[PDB]
Amino acid sequence: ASSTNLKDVLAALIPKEQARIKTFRQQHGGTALGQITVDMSYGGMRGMKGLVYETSVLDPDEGIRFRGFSIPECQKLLPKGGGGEPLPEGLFWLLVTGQIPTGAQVSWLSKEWAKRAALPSHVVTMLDNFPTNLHPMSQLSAAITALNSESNFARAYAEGILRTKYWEMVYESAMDLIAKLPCVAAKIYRNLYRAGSSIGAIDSKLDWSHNFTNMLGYTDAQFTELMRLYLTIHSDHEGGNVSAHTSHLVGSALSDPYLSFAAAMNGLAGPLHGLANQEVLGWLAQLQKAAGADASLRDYIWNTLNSGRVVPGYGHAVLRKTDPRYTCQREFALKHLPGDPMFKLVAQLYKIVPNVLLEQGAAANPWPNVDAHSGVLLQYYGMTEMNYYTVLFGVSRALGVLAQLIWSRALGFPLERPKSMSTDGLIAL
Amino acid sequence: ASSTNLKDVLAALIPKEQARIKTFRQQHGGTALGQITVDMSYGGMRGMKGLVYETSVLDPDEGIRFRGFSIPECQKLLPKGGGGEPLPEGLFWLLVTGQIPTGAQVSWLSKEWAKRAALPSHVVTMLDNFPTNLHPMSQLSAAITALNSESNFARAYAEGILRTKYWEMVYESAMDLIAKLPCVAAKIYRNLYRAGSSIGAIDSKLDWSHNFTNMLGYTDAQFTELMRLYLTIHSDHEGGNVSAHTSHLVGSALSDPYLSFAAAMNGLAGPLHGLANQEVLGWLAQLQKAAGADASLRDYIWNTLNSGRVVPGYGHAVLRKTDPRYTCQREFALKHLPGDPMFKLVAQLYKIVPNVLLEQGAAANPWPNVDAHSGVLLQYYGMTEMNYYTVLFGVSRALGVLAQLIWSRALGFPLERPKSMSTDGLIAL
Ligand SMILES: CC(=O)SCCNC(=O)CCNC(=O)[C@H](O)C(C)(C)COP(=O)(O)OP(=O)(O)OC[C@H]1O[C@@H](n2cnc3c(N)ncnc32)[C@H](O)[C@@H]1OP(=O)(O)O
Ligand SMILES: CC(=O)SCCNC(=O)CCNC(=O)[C@H](O)C(C)(C)COP(=O)(O)OP(=O)(O)OC[C@H]1O[C@@H](n2cnc3c(N)ncnc32)[C@H](O)[C@@H]1OP(=O)(O)O
Repeated sequence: ASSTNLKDVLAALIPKEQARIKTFRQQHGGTALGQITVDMSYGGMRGMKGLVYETSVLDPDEGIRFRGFSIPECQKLLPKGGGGEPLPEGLFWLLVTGQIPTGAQVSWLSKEWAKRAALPSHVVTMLDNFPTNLHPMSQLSAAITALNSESNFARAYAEGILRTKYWEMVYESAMDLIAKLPCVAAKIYRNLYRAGSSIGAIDSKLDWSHNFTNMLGYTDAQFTELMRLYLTIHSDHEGGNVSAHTSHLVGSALSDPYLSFAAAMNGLAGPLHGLANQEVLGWLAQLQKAAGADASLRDYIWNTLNSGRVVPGYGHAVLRKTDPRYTCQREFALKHLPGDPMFKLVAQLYKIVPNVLLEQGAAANPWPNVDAHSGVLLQYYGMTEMNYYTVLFGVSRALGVLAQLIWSRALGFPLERPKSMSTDGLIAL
Repeated sequence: ASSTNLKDVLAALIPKEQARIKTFRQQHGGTALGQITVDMSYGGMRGMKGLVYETSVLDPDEGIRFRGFSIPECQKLLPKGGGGEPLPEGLFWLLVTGQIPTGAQVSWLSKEWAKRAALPSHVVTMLDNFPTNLHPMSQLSAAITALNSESNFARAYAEGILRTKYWEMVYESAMDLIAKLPCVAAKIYRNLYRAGSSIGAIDSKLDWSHNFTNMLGYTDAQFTELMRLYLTIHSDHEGGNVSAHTSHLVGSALSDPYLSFAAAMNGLAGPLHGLANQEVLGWLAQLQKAAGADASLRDYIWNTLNSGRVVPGYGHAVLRKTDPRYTCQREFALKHLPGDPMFKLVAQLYKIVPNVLLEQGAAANPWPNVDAHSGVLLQYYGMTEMNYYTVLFGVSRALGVLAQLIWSRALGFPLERPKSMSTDGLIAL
């Protein structure tokens, strides 16, 4: 009988996984995984194997994987609009379930996400009264924290549900959240950049990306394609990155998914993290302000380094090679905007930056990360409001942290609560 | 020459500490601190020595310490109003500097915090338009995220300051934040519980606690005393607790102190964490609803356990004994409200709960934690709005996470970014 239902699929999947994690632990719970050194402690857990996160695993050389699926692989296997880029909808099914979805499954997340899109009056209100000097990420985060009055897990909890059923409310929570995100995001864009206009409504027949672009006001067909790849590739990046790990950390205290995602964005918003999106553009904007020589480009990079700032869009805590997210973007540019000056500028830096970083001898990974290439793609299409870029990153990331949130709760993952130490204490240990 | 200035003290303190952490590492950076097992990974880092945090160290048996200062010790050594409880101001000086302040230093944080108290118009606005079904923690968090437009570190960063000077803007950031907190908190209270009234203004001559109580509208002299202990003992609890660790985690990406503190509250807001404050009261409220026998009390506890819920206010991830925060509160009650029925009820549970928890055989620590005792103290004084309790916890916690934030940045602590793994991956490792 019947038809598509992530939830019913999930219901078959949880017990097996549980069981499977049970014996594993019964047999290796005591196996040492690694060691912890002083340096790791002082170094922000660098190199520490500390979290279990399932939806994605990052390889230091090869880069991110969604099952064991690489970006190029997803590109090939996930369903497309009709027509080149992969639907973030399909990634999502993939992240939750471990399996490649059928277009028919994919069409289901679309409707579903379309059905759930709705904003409460208080939230709209707040967004409309916010000042234009309030950063876009700030507005996004305060808005999602403010949606928690709508929480199905928050409500269920207060009613006293048995802990075995958490995963069920979380899932509603997450589907509703994802569903709402674009409305919230577009409302910010519109208030800040298209004053007096309106987001309009969601069209049950479109895919999530395409309703987002409409609400953002973009008509360019290829722009929609950009959005679909963008939202897909920004999805997830294992659980130790600030944004994901934050969501995991807060979600672990039983704060609802709205509250964990909003904390997550306060993290995405850090310069060292997602804000790099925006930071690259400004730096590029500054560069061009002060078609240059490789050498003048180089004087430029040293000046940043010498000033005790970072070069944005370069380096990575885990990656040891060029981010396949960066390559992916590059290949998109070569097909669609190969003659763009900004693009050409990004291709040029690629030949200098890492060399300069190797020169300085401090960065462990001198290659570009995803942030180095995303904004140029956007700017080309007419979306030149750079302080807004990170919101896009936010909307995508929801796909991964929320898919995992549902698993944490399904698996009964407990309170994230490590032991801390002081310098005196350590010195004495 | 001259007079009091935390900042000038801090300026003398940073280089020494830096230097001191330099050689330490040069000599032990490679020393293994511990090991990581599968179980620890699956278990939310339980038992993992993973963070360096300086302001406070929690001993599993003896409980929290601010330098190496115990709660009873602070009680004795910190300056008081004039007249029994310790000023959260003095704790703060203590947390930042490692030293016991003089009343004259303490009077300085008071004025300082009084000088900096001010709310921007947009923030006030948002608070006034929020719905009454929007949880108090929600409102607090969206409000602090929304204050980030005022960030001195956010502004400085965008201007390109050298990384050596971060600690300086953070400190302004933190002093301004602490300073504002009570205004924000009281404005929420007032809107939600005293509609039509106003917070009134801050009096440069009072201490931080006493201006808070006034803005909250409480006149009881002993209530002020309660507040002063409360805000002091809730200050900090090492860095691995959700709230603190969150702030550390987000702050590590360079998000300003407003954004890190607001993420921190999304964490405090979890039932498993600070919300326990509130959870205890409701549970107590439910209990009394359905002067009882030890036995009926016991049937009551089993019913919670059997229902797959937690008993609130009991248990702890690190503590192995009764929280000295709990004892501290208990001793306050015995002096001031020994005949209170709710209090008597809390004393009774103390004789049953742990026994029942020992019975069940799942909790590692069956003793009460701070959350088990705080609300009864408040309720007694007429502050019976339990969904509000966690805000108080929030305002206090700022004292510790912000004091450490200033050190992280002063010490050049990098990006918190551990390695995650999947079950498949682990299974294969
Ligand atoms: C998408 C994500 O948010 S991740 C990347 C987005 N962020 C950026 O593009 C910002 C620039 N990048 C950086 O700040 C870093 O490369 C990070 C945060 C991505 C990685 O951090 P870490 O693991 O601590 O890097 P790494 O181990 O290479 O640091 C060694 C030294 O090189 C420096 N370094 C690394 N990347 C850079 C860079 N892009 N510009 C200048 N110096 C750099 C580090 O700051 C550090 O200096 P320090 O020892 O005085 O603190
Ligand atoms: C102030 C702070 O926020 S910390 C405490 C505030 N929180 C509370 O009072 C909520 C009740 N407490 C709890 O949920 C826990 O005792 C915590 C979160 C404080 C500690 O968490 P953990 O380190 O994971 O606890 P512990 O190791 O004892 O857990 C072992 C088992 O006992 C259970 N247990 C522990 N405390 C309780 C309690 N208060 N009621 C019922 N069962 C409990 C745990 O949930 C777990 O069950 P599980 O294996 O099916 O998941």
